[PDB]
Amino acid sequence: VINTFDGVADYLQTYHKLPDNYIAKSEAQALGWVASKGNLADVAPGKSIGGDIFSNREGKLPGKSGRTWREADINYTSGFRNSDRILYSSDWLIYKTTDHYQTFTKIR
Repeated sequence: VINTFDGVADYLQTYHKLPDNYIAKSEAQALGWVASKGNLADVAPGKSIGGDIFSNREGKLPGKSGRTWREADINYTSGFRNSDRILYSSDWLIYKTTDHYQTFTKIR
């Protein structure tokens, strides 16, 4: 599994896609994932939540017409989700947050 800051970062730029271990929350839900039970590991072993759109409501991330932001969980293994995420734009700007999108710093 590729689920580290650098790992995923390096992967996105090579391939322009998330590593195989990611799945969207909708897909996770479809598999029986219940956020309140922190059972993700049970229904989809080896997977992490990744690839949903980040609406960037607070305009914290650099904007642009035609720029879409997506997010992915980092350092997840089991149980409840943590606070680490990578933010990637369609033009491949890579940002990180370790505090639940309060703050962001560029990593690529």
